[PDB]
Amino acid sequence: MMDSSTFKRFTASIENILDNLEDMLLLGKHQLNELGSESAKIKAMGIMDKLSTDKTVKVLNILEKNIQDGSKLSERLWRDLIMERVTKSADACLTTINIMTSPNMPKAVYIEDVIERVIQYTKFHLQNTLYPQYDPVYRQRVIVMLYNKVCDIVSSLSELLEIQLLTDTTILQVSSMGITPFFVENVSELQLCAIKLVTAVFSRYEKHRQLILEEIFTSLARLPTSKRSLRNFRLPMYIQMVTALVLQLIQCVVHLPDVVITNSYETAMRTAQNFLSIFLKKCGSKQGEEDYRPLFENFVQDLLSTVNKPEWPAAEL
Amino acid sequence: KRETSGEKSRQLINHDTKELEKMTNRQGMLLKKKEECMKKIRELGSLPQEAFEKYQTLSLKQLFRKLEQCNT
Repeated sequence: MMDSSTFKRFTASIENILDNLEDMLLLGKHQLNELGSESAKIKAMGIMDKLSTDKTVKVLNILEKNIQDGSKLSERLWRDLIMERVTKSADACLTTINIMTSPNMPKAVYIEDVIERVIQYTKFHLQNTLYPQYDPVYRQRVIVMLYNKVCDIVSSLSELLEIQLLTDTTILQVSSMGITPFFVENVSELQLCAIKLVTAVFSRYEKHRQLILEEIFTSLARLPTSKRSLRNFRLPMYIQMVTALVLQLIQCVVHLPDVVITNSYETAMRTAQNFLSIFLKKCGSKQGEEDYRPLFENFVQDLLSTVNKPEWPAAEL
Repeated sequence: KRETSGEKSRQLINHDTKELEKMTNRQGMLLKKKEECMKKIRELGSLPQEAFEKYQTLSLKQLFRKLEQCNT
Protein backbone atom coordinates (compact mmCIF):
# COMPACT_ATOMS: atom_id res chain seq x y z
CA MET A 1 0.00 0.00 0.00
CA MET A 2 1.42 3.36 -1.06
CA ASP A 3 -0.39 5.32 1.67
CA SER A 4 -3.07 3.18 3.41
CA SER A 5 -4.18 6.40 5.15
CA THR A 6 -7.07 4.59 6.86
CA PHE A 7 -5.61 4.34 10.38
CA LYS A 8 -2.70 6.70 9.74
CA ARG A 9 -5.25 9.43 10.41
CA PHE A 10 -6.46 7.43 13.45
CA THR A 11 -3.03 7.51 15.08
CA ALA A 12 -2.36 11.09 13.88
CA SER A 13 -5.60 12.12 15.59
CA ILE A 14 -4.39 10.33 18.71
CA GLU A 15 -1.15 12.31 18.98
CA ASN A 16 -2.75 15.63 18.07
CA ILE A 17 -5.49 15.29 20.71
CA LEU A 18 -2.75 14.21 23.16
CA ASP A 19 -0.44 17.15 22.56
CA ASN A 20 -3.43 19.51 22.52
CA LEU A 21 -4.59 18.27 25.93
CA GLU A 22 -1.05 18.23 27.37
CA ASP A 23 0.87 21.13 25.79
CA MET A 24 -1.75 23.94 25.76
CA LEU A 25 1.54 15.61 34.21
CA LEU A 26 0.92 11.97 33.31
CA LEU A 27 -1.01 10.47 30.39
CA GLY A 28 -2.13 7.27 32.16
CA LYS A 29 -1.74 3.61 31.30
CA HIS A 30 -4.50 2.46 28.94
CA GLN A 31 -4.16 5.09 26.21
CA LEU A 32 -0.37 4.66 25.88
CA ASN A 33 -0.74 0.87 26.06
CA GLU A 34 -3.09 0.85 23.08
CA LEU A 35 -0.84 3.47 21.46
CA GLY A 36 2.10 1.07 21.58
CA SER A 37 -0.12 -1.82 20.49
CA GLU A 38 -1.17 0.01 17.34
CA SER A 39 2.38 1.42 16.94
CA ALA A 40 3.60 -2.17 16.49
CA LYS A 41 2.63 -2.35 12.82
CA ILE A 42 0.15 0.37 11.77
CA LYS A 43 2.77 3.13 11.70
CA ALA A 44 5.60 0.71 10.75
CA MET A 45 4.96 1.79 7.16
CA GLY A 46 2.84 4.91 7.77
CA ILE A 47 5.18 6.91 10.04
CA MET A 48 6.33 8.80 6.92
CA ASP A 49 4.60 12.07 5.92
CA LYS A 50 4.18 13.14 9.55
CA LEU A 51 4.92 16.50 11.14
CA SER A 52 8.49 16.58 12.45
CA THR A 53 8.29 19.16 15.25
CA ASP A 54 5.30 17.30 16.69
CA LYS A 55 7.56 14.24 16.87
CA THR A 56 10.16 16.33 18.72
CA VAL A 57 7.64 17.68 21.23
CA LYS A 58 6.07 14.26 21.89
CA VAL A 59 9.45 12.61 22.43
CA LEU A 60 10.29 15.48 24.79
CA ASN A 61 6.99 14.89 26.64
CA ILE A 62 7.58 11.16 27.04
CA LEU A 63 11.19 11.96 27.96
CA GLU A 64 9.86 14.07 30.83
CA LYS A 65 7.60 11.12 31.68
CA ASN A 66 10.52 8.67 31.86
CA ILE A 67 12.48 11.21 33.95
CA GLN A 68 10.14 10.41 36.86
CA ASP A 69 11.08 6.74 37.19
CA GLY A 70 14.57 7.17 35.75
CA SER A 71 16.62 5.68 38.60
CA LYS A 72 13.39 5.49 40.58
CA LEU A 73 15.12 4.01 43.69
CA SER A 74 12.22 1.77 44.69
CA GLU A 75 1.26 -3.65 51.06
CA ARG A 76 -0.78 -1.04 49.19
CA LEU A 77 1.89 1.40 48.01
CA TRP A 78 3.39 -1.54 46.08
CA ARG A 79 0.40 -1.34 43.71
CA ASP A 80 1.36 2.26 42.91
CA LEU A 81 4.96 1.01 42.55
CA ILE A 82 4.14 -1.79 40.10
CA MET A 83 1.81 0.40 38.04
CA GLU A 84 4.52 3.09 37.91
CA ARG A 85 7.05 0.65 36.44
CA VAL A 86 4.52 -0.89 34.05
CA THR A 87 3.50 2.61 32.86
CA LYS A 88 7.10 3.72 32.31
CA SER A 89 7.93 0.38 30.68
CA ALA A 90 5.12 0.94 28.18
CA ASP A 91 6.56 4.44 27.74
CA ALA A 92 9.95 2.84 27.04
CA CYS A 93 8.22 0.61 24.48
CA LEU A 94 6.76 3.68 22.75
CA THR A 95 10.20 5.33 22.67
CA THR A 96 12.01 2.30 21.27
CA ILE A 97 9.26 1.73 18.68
CA ASN A 98 8.82 5.38 17.66
CA ILE A 99 12.51 5.95 16.95
CA MET A 100 13.02 2.82 14.80
CA THR A 101 9.70 2.94 12.98
CA SER A 102 10.69 4.18 9.53
CA PRO A 103 13.03 2.15 7.28
CA ASN A 104 14.67 5.51 6.46
CA MET A 105 14.80 7.77 9.50
CA PRO A 106 15.45 11.53 9.18
CA LYS A 107 18.21 12.99 11.33
CA ALA A 108 17.45 14.71 14.66
CA VAL A 109 13.87 13.53 15.05
CA TYR A 110 15.48 12.10 18.21
CA ILE A 111 17.84 13.23 20.96
CA GLU A 112 20.23 10.78 22.66
CA ASP A 113 18.98 11.94 26.08
CA VAL A 114 15.82 9.80 25.81
CA ILE A 115 17.79 6.74 24.61
CA GLU A 116 20.18 7.31 27.53
CA ARG A 117 17.13 7.56 29.81
CA VAL A 118 15.58 4.29 28.61
CA ILE A 119 19.04 2.68 28.97
CA GLN A 120 19.43 3.75 32.61
CA TYR A 121 15.78 2.82 33.28
CA THR A 122 16.59 -0.63 31.90
CA LYS A 123 19.78 -0.87 34.00
CA PHE A 124 18.33 0.03 37.37
CA HIS A 125 14.95 -1.65 37.14
CA LEU A 126 16.27 -4.88 35.58
CA GLN A 127 19.03 -5.33 38.17
CA ASN A 128 16.66 -4.36 40.98
CA THR A 129 13.74 -6.60 40.05
CA LEU A 130 14.15 -9.36 37.51
CA TYR A 131 17.46 -11.00 38.47
CA PRO A 132 16.81 -11.49 42.27
CA GLN A 133 13.54 -13.44 41.84
CA TYR A 134 14.71 -15.37 38.77
CA ASP A 135 18.06 -16.12 40.44
CA PRO A 136 18.15 -16.68 44.23
CA VAL A 137 21.94 -16.13 44.35
CA TYR A 138 21.39 -12.40 43.80
CA ARG A 139 18.66 -12.67 46.44
CA GLN A 140 1.97 -12.15 39.57
CA ARG A 141 1.75 -11.95 35.77
CA VAL A 142 3.08 -8.37 36.06
CA ILE A 143 6.66 -9.71 36.26
CA VAL A 144 6.09 -11.88 33.17
CA MET A 145 4.63 -9.07 31.06
CA LEU A 146 7.38 -6.71 32.23
CA TYR A 147 9.86 -9.40 31.15
CA ASN A 148 8.32 -9.65 27.68
CA LYS A 149 8.42 -5.86 27.33
CA VAL A 150 12.12 -5.95 28.31
CA CYS A 151 12.77 -8.54 25.58
CA ASP A 152 10.95 -6.51 22.92
CA ILE A 153 12.60 -3.22 23.91
CA VAL A 154 16.12 -4.65 23.90
CA SER A 155 15.52 -6.31 20.50
CA SER A 156 14.33 -2.99 19.08
CA LEU A 157 17.32 -1.34 20.78
CA SER A 158 19.62 -3.76 18.96
CA GLU A 159 18.17 -3.09 15.52
CA LEU A 160 18.05 0.65 16.24
CA LEU A 161 21.75 0.66 17.15
CA GLU A 162 22.54 -1.26 13.95
CA ILE A 163 20.57 1.40 12.02
CA GLN A 164 22.71 4.38 13.06
CA LEU A 165 25.98 5.23 14.82
CA LEU A 166 25.90 6.12 18.52
CA THR A 167 28.44 7.77 20.80
CA ASP A 168 30.93 5.71 22.84
CA THR A 169 29.40 7.13 26.04
CA THR A 170 26.40 5.01 25.07
CA ILE A 171 28.43 2.12 23.60
CA LEU A 172 30.22 1.24 26.86
CA GLN A 173 27.11 0.64 28.95
CA VAL A 174 24.98 -0.87 26.18
CA SER A 175 27.79 -3.43 25.73
CA SER A 176 27.78 -3.86 29.52
CA MET A 177 24.09 -4.80 29.46
CA GLY A 178 24.56 -6.88 26.31
CA ILE A 179 26.97 -9.06 28.28
CA THR A 180 25.32 -8.72 31.74
CA PRO A 181 22.54 -11.39 31.84
CA PHE A 182 24.83 -14.22 30.64
CA PHE A 183 25.45 -15.47 34.19
CA VAL A 184 21.90 -15.97 35.53
CA GLU A 185 19.53 -18.85 34.89
CA ASN A 186 16.11 -18.22 33.31
CA VAL A 187 17.00 -15.54 30.73
CA SER A 188 17.54 -17.54 27.52
CA GLU A 189 15.43 -15.41 25.15
CA LEU A 190 16.98 -12.33 26.75
CA GLN A 191 20.30 -13.95 25.88
CA LEU A 192 19.27 -14.28 22.23
CA CYS A 193 18.31 -10.60 22.27
CA ALA A 194 21.68 -9.82 23.87
CA ILE A 195 23.33 -11.76 21.03
CA LYS A 196 21.49 -9.47 18.61
CA LEU A 197 22.71 -6.42 20.55
CA VAL A 198 26.31 -7.58 20.60
CA THR A 199 26.12 -8.28 16.84
CA ALA A 200 25.03 -4.67 16.36
CA VAL A 201 27.67 -3.08 18.62
CA PHE A 202 30.46 -5.49 17.58
CA SER A 203 30.09 -5.44 13.80
CA ARG A 204 29.25 -1.73 13.82
CA TYR A 205 32.33 -0.64 15.82
CA GLU A 206 35.88 -2.04 15.59
CA LYS A 207 37.28 -0.02 18.52
CA HIS A 208 35.84 -2.01 21.46
CA ARG A 209 37.24 -5.52 20.79
CA GLN A 210 39.61 -5.22 23.76
CA LEU A 211 36.73 -3.84 25.88
CA ILE A 212 34.37 -6.73 25.11
CA LEU A 213 36.95 -9.45 25.72
CA GLU A 214 38.01 -7.91 29.05
CA GLU A 215 34.46 -7.82 30.46
CA ILE A 216 34.04 -11.37 29.10
CA PHE A 217 36.98 -12.67 31.12
CA THR A 218 36.09 -10.67 34.29
CA SER A 219 33.02 -12.48 35.62
CA LEU A 220 33.35 -15.98 34.16
CA ALA A 221 33.12 -17.42 37.70
CA ARG A 222 29.47 -16.26 37.89
CA LEU A 223 28.39 -19.10 35.57
CA PRO A 224 25.45 -21.16 36.96
CA THR A 225 27.28 -24.54 36.74
CA SER A 226 23.95 -26.37 37.06
CA LYS A 227 22.87 -29.62 35.44
CA ARG A 228 19.38 -28.16 34.95
CA SER A 229 18.91 -26.22 31.67
CA LEU A 230 22.59 -25.58 30.98
CA ARG A 231 22.18 -26.36 27.25
CA ASN A 232 19.07 -24.63 25.87
CA PHE A 233 19.96 -23.65 22.27
CA ARG A 234 18.35 -25.82 19.58
CA LEU A 235 20.43 -26.57 16.49
CA PRO A 236 17.73 -32.67 20.81
CA MET A 237 21.34 -31.34 20.56
CA TYR A 238 20.77 -28.29 22.73
CA ILE A 239 23.90 -26.25 23.49
CA GLN A 240 25.16 -23.83 26.15
CA MET A 241 24.62 -20.13 25.52
CA VAL A 242 28.00 -18.39 25.87
CA THR A 243 29.61 -20.88 23.48
CA ALA A 244 27.22 -19.73 20.75
CA LEU A 245 27.94 -16.17 21.89
CA VAL A 246 31.65 -16.76 21.21
CA LEU A 247 30.82 -18.38 17.85
CA GLN A 248 28.72 -15.45 16.68
CA LEU A 249 31.46 -13.02 17.73
CA ILE A 250 33.79 -15.10 15.54
CA GLN A 251 31.52 -15.06 12.49
CA CYS A 252 30.06 -11.60 13.14
CA VAL A 253 32.99 -9.45 11.94
CA VAL A 254 33.34 -9.35 8.15
CA HIS A 255 33.07 -5.64 7.14
CA LEU A 256 31.90 -6.41 3.61
CA PRO A 257 32.29 -3.36 1.29
CA ASP A 258 39.48 -5.83 -2.87
CA VAL A 259 42.10 -6.58 -0.20
CA VAL A 260 39.62 -5.31 2.43
CA ILE A 261 38.24 -8.88 2.51
CA THR A 262 41.68 -10.36 3.18
CA ASN A 263 42.78 -7.86 5.83
CA SER A 264 39.42 -8.00 7.63
CA TYR A 265 39.45 -11.81 7.58
CA GLU A 266 42.99 -12.06 8.97
CA THR A 267 41.90 -9.43 11.51
CA ALA A 268 39.09 -11.84 12.44
CA MET A 269 41.53 -14.70 13.05
CA ARG A 270 43.81 -12.34 15.00
CA THR A 271 40.94 -11.20 17.24
CA ALA A 272 39.95 -14.84 17.75
CA GLN A 273 43.51 -15.87 18.60
CA ASN A 274 43.87 -13.04 21.13
CA PHE A 275 40.55 -14.13 22.68
CA LEU A 276 41.53 -17.78 22.96
CA SER A 277 45.12 -17.04 24.04
CA ILE A 278 44.05 -14.78 26.92
CA PHE A 279 41.24 -17.18 27.86
CA LEU A 280 43.62 -20.16 27.83
CA LYS A 281 46.32 -18.41 29.87
CA LYS A 282 43.73 -17.34 32.46
CA CYS A 283 42.38 -20.90 32.54
CA GLY A 284 45.63 -22.86 32.65
CA SER A 285 47.00 -21.98 36.07
CA LYS A 286 45.10 -22.91 39.22
CA GLN A 287 44.05 -19.62 40.79
CA GLY A 288 43.17 -19.23 44.45
CA GLU A 289 39.71 -20.33 45.67
CA GLU A 290 38.36 -21.23 42.20
CA ASP A 291 39.16 -22.66 38.77
CA TYR A 292 38.48 -21.96 35.11
CA ARG A 293 39.06 -25.55 33.92
CA PRO A 294 35.40 -26.84 33.84
CA LEU A 295 34.50 -23.77 31.80
CA PHE A 296 37.20 -24.85 29.38
CA GLU A 297 36.05 -28.48 29.06
CA ASN A 298 32.31 -27.70 28.64
CA PHE A 299 33.23 -24.87 26.27
CA VAL A 300 35.31 -27.10 24.03
CA GLN A 301 32.87 -30.07 23.88
CA ASP A 302 30.24 -27.56 22.79
CA LEU A 303 32.75 -26.18 20.25
CA LEU A 304 33.38 -29.54 18.61
CA SER A 305 29.71 -30.43 19.18
CA THR A 306 28.89 -27.63 16.74
CA VAL A 307 31.87 -28.46 14.52
CA ASN A 308 30.10 -29.08 11.18
CA LYS A 309 26.79 -27.30 10.58
CA PRO A 310 26.58 -24.97 7.55
CA GLU A 311 25.38 -22.01 9.63
CA TRP A 312 28.09 -22.42 12.30
CA PRO A 313 31.50 -22.14 10.60
CA ALA A 314 35.02 -21.34 11.91
CA ALA A 315 34.89 -24.04 14.59
CA GLU A 316 37.39 -25.78 12.30
CA LEU A 317 39.44 -22.57 12.49
CA LYS B 1 17.93 29.47 -14.62
CA ARG B 2 17.52 26.34 -16.75
CA GLU B 3 13.94 27.38 -17.56
CA THR B 4 15.09 30.86 -18.66
CA SER B 5 17.96 29.38 -20.70
CA GLY B 6 15.57 27.02 -22.50
CA GLU B 7 13.19 29.91 -23.19
CA LYS B 8 16.01 32.04 -24.63
CA SER B 9 17.23 29.16 -26.81
CA ARG B 10 13.70 28.46 -28.09
CA GLN B 11 13.01 32.11 -29.00
CA LEU B 12 16.30 32.39 -30.93
CA ILE B 13 22.15 32.51 -32.94
CA ASN B 14 23.36 28.95 -32.37
CA HIS B 15 26.43 29.90 -30.30
CA ASP B 16 24.36 31.51 -27.55
CA THR B 17 22.06 28.48 -27.46
CA LYS B 18 24.96 26.05 -27.06
CA GLU B 19 26.49 28.31 -24.40
CA LEU B 20 23.17 28.20 -22.54
CA GLU B 21 23.02 24.42 -22.86
CA LYS B 22 26.61 23.99 -21.66
CA MET B 23 26.02 26.22 -18.64
CA THR B 24 22.88 24.21 -17.81
CA ASN B 25 25.09 21.10 -18.03
CA ARG B 26 27.37 22.79 -15.48
CA GLN B 27 24.24 23.44 -13.39
CA GLY B 28 23.43 19.74 -13.67
CA MET B 29 26.93 18.82 -12.46
CA LEU B 30 26.42 21.27 -9.57
CA LEU B 31 23.15 19.43 -8.87
CA LYS B 32 25.18 16.21 -8.95
CA LYS B 33 27.56 17.44 -6.26
CA LYS B 34 24.55 18.80 -4.29
CA GLU B 35 23.06 15.30 -4.33
CA GLU B 36 25.63 13.69 -2.00
CA CYS B 37 24.99 16.38 0.65
CA MET B 38 21.99 14.83 2.41
CA LYS B 39 23.67 11.42 2.37
CA LYS B 40 26.98 12.73 3.77
CA ILE B 41 25.12 13.85 6.90
CA ARG B 42 23.40 10.46 6.98
CA GLU B 43 26.53 8.34 7.26
CA LEU B 44 27.84 10.65 10.01
CA GLY B 45 24.96 9.59 12.25
CA SER B 46 25.47 12.70 14.36
CA LEU B 47 23.93 12.94 17.81
CA PRO B 48 21.72 16.02 18.38
CA GLN B 49 21.09 17.64 21.76
CA GLU B 50 18.62 20.13 23.23
CA ALA B 51 20.79 23.15 22.33
CA PHE B 52 20.17 22.71 18.59
CA GLU B 53 17.87 25.69 17.98
CA LYS B 54 19.70 28.28 20.09
CA TYR B 55 22.78 28.25 17.83
CA GLN B 56 20.86 30.11 15.12
CA THR B 57 23.40 31.86 12.90
CA LEU B 58 23.24 31.95 9.09
CA SER B 59 26.56 33.77 8.51
CA LEU B 60 28.43 30.52 7.59
CA LYS B 61 31.76 32.34 8.19
CA GLN B 62 31.91 32.53 11.99
CA LEU B 63 30.43 29.02 11.91
CA PHE B 64 33.62 27.81 10.20
CA ARG B 65 35.65 29.60 12.90
CA LYS B 66 33.56 27.76 15.51
CA LEU B 67 34.25 24.39 13.87
CA GLU B 68 37.96 25.21 13.62
CA GLN B 69 38.22 26.18 17.29
CA CYS B 70 36.22 23.12 18.41
CA ASN B 71 38.59 20.94 16.36
CA THR B 72 41.59 22.70 17.92
